[PDB]
Amino acid sequence: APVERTGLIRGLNKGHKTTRRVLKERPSRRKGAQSKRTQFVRSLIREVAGLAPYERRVIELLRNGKDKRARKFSKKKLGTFGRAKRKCEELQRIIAESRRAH
Amino acid sequence: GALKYLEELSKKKQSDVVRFLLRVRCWEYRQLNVIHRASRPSRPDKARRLGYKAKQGYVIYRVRVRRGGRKRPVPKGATYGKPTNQGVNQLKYQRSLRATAEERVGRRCSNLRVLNSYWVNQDSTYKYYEVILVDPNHKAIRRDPRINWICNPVHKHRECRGLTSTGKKSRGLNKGHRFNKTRAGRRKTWKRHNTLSLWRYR
Amino acid sequence: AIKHNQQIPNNHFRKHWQRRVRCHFDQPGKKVTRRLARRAKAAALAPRPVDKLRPIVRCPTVKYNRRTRLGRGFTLEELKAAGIPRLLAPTIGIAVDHRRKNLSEESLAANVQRLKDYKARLILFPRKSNKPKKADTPKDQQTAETTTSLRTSFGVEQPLAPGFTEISKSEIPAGIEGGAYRALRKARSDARLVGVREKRAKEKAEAEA
Amino acid sequence: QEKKERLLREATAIKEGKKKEDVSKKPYTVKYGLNHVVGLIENKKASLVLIAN
RNA sequence: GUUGACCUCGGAUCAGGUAGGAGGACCCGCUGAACUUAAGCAUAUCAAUAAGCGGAGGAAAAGAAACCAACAGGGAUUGCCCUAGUAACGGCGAGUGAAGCGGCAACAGCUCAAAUUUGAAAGCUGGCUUCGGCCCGCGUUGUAAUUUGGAGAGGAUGCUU
RNA sequence: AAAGCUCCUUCGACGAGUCGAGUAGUUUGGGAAUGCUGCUCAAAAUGGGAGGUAAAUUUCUUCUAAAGCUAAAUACCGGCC
Repeated sequence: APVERTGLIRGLNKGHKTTRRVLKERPSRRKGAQSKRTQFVRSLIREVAGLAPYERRVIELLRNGKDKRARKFSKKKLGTFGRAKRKCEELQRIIAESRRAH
Repeated sequence: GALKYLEELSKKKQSDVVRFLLRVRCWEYRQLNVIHRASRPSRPDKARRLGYKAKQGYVIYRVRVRRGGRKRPVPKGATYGKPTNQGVNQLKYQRSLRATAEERVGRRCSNLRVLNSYWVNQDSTYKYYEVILVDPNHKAIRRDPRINWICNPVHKHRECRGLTSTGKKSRGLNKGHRFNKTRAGRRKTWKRHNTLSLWRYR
Repeated sequence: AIKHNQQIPNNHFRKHWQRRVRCHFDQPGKKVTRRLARRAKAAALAPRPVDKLRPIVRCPTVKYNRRTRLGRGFTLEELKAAGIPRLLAPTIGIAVDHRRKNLSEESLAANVQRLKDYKARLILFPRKSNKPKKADTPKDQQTAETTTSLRTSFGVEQPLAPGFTEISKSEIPAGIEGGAYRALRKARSDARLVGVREKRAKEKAEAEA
Repeated sequence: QEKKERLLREATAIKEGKKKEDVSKKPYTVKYGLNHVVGLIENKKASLVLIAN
C-alpha cells in the first residue's frame, strides 16, 4: 500500500479507489548491480593497462589547480555534462589513495 | 576464464600497451594482398562471441577498404539538372564500409556463407575487417542442429540482401515511435499508404 | 479554378494512382476458403476445443477505462495460485503470458476463479489405455456432452456495470460540505500552487533560524 | 590407448558385484588449458605456473 | 654437427565436393532523372517514382520488446475497417500528411557469449572393414552435457513422472 | 539414469572504436534537428536508453541495446491446369 488514491479525478492525487499490492522484484531489474567477480577483474586490468592521455591531463590539473577548468575540459572530451561529472569524481579517488597511503 | 580479461583489456584502446600493439600489426598488414586467408582469428574473444567455433568448416578471411566518401561519377562535373542536385563532392554512401567489405569476400568464396564480421584496425586511408565464413556442404556442419539451419536454400548470398547484423542497422529495423517509416520495410509500407481500395458495396 | 460558392477541394490524385488499385471481387470466394479450413482443422482436433482459454483484462486508457475484454494469457502468479505447473499449462489448452504483472488485487482474484472452475470441467484421457495413471479420468465419466467453441462458453459475462440501481428513500447520502461544483475548483487550484506554497513555507523555516 | 584398459577393467568389476572406485585410485596429473588453469590460480590451488614465451 | 618437432607460405591431371546461365508478374537492397503543376521561375511538386545494377522463394520479408503509455494500466509479427484528410510540415504559396487506443482473421514459441568434466575430450570429418570394430587426423588459443533474466546456481524436503 | 512441485541465510558472471556528443550531406509529418552515412573526440555499474521544446538542480514511470532461429492470416494470371 504505497499511496492511497483520493477517488476523484482532477486533483493532486487523482485516481480510482483500489487495493494496491507489493510484488516480488523481477530478475531483469538487477542490471546495474556490482558483482564481486567483476570488481576483481576490473581492478587488475587498470594496473596493467594504465591511464589514457586525456585522463593524464585532467588528473594533473585537478590537483594544485582549478576545479572548474578540470570540468570544462572533461565535458569537451566526453561530450556530455553527466558523464564528465562522474569521471571527475572517480579520478579524485585515485589521487586520494596514492598520496595518502604512503 | 582468460576470455573475460581480454574483453576488459580491449575496451581500453588508448593505453600504451594496446596502442603499441595496434601500430605494429597495421604495418604487418598492408604488405599482403587486399584479400587473403587468415590461419586463425586475431581476436579470439570477439570471434567466439559472434558464433565462431574451432572445428572443421569454419574459415576466416580479412580485407581492407579505402576509407573515404562517395564522389558522384559523372563526365567532368556536369549533371544536366536543376540546381538543387548538382553537388558532386560532399555526397555520402548509404551503406557502411563494413558492408562493402563483406560483399567483396562473398564473390571470392562463392561456395560459402557469411556469418558475421568485426573491426580489427584502421588507418588514414584504410579500414580492416575480419569475416567469418561457414561451409554449407561439409558433413560435420549438417550433423549439428545449432547451425544446419544455414544449409537451407533460402539463406543464399544474404550478404547483399541486407540480412547480416550490419544490414539490419542500415535499415530501420527496430521497434518504437522513432522507426516508423521503416519498421517493416520502407518500400512495403509506402505501397500500403498509397493504395486505393474499393469494396463491392460502397 | 474555382467559380462559385464551393468547398475548397483536396483530392490526392496527382501521383500514378492507377497503377495501384485493389478491387475486391473475391470477397465471396475467399469466405468459402476459410470455412473449408476451419472444418478441416476441427476434424484434426477431434475431441479438443478449437480455441484456447483467455483471461479477463481492462482497457488501458481513460477513455475505454470502463469496459473489459479478453487478453492474451495468464500471468505466472495466477497459475501458481491455482496450482498448475508452468510447463503443463500450454499443453491442455491454456494460454500463458510471461510479461504481464498483477499490480492490484481485484484483477488477480477475478482471474483465479475463472481458471479454477475450468480445471474442474476438464476430462483428461490417459496416454496409454491399458495403463491409466492417478491424474487420468477413470474411464467412467469419459462419456458426456462436450463443447467446442470455448469462446462463447467462456466469454465475458458482462463488460459494463449495471445501468442503474434502485434504493429506498432516507438512504440517500449527504453531499460534500461545500458542494460538488466547489469541490472540483478547490482541487484544481491546489495542484497549481503545490510548488509555490511549499517553498514559501520552507524558506520561512530557515529565515527564522 | 591406456584409457581403454581402465574402462574395460571397470566393466568387469561392476558386473561381478563390486562397485566403481574400488579397483582404481585417485589420479595425479598435470593440468593444462588456458581457461582451466586460470580458474585454478584464482582459488589458490596451484603451486607453480609455467608460461610459453 | 646429425636427427626430430612447431609456426607461416606453396606445387600437383592427388581423393571427394561446390559456384556461374536462364526466368525476374509478385519480393529484399543500391543508384537515380526530366516532362508536368505553381497560369513566369530558382526552394517545392511529379518522386524517396521510370530507366540502370546485385540476390532468393512458392510465397518473400518481419518477429518473441532497450515497445505503447500516464491508465482501475496494455503485452511477439503480418493484414482488413476505423482513427483521418486529423496532429504536423510548406516562397505557411501550389501542395503534402503519419501514430497510440478500438473491432475482426489467424495464433507458437525459442538457443548462443560470459562458470573448472578436471576423479579421467565424456565430442567429430575421413579410410579400411565383415558389420565387430580398427587406424590417422581436427581439437585444450576449448569439441559434448549443464545455464539464458520468465530466471538460475548452490543448499533443504516429500511425493510424482 | 533423467524430469516436475514447495521454501530459504547467501550468491547471481549478462555482448566496445560500440552508445553518446560535435560537424557535413541526404531524407522524413518529426518542428533548437525522425532515420541513414562520412570525419574528430570517446564512456559507465543500480549502470544504460526512452518519456515529441534547447539548459541547470531534485524526484518518478517503463524496458535491458551493440549475437541468432521459426508455421499460419498477406501479394501475384509470370509457369502448368
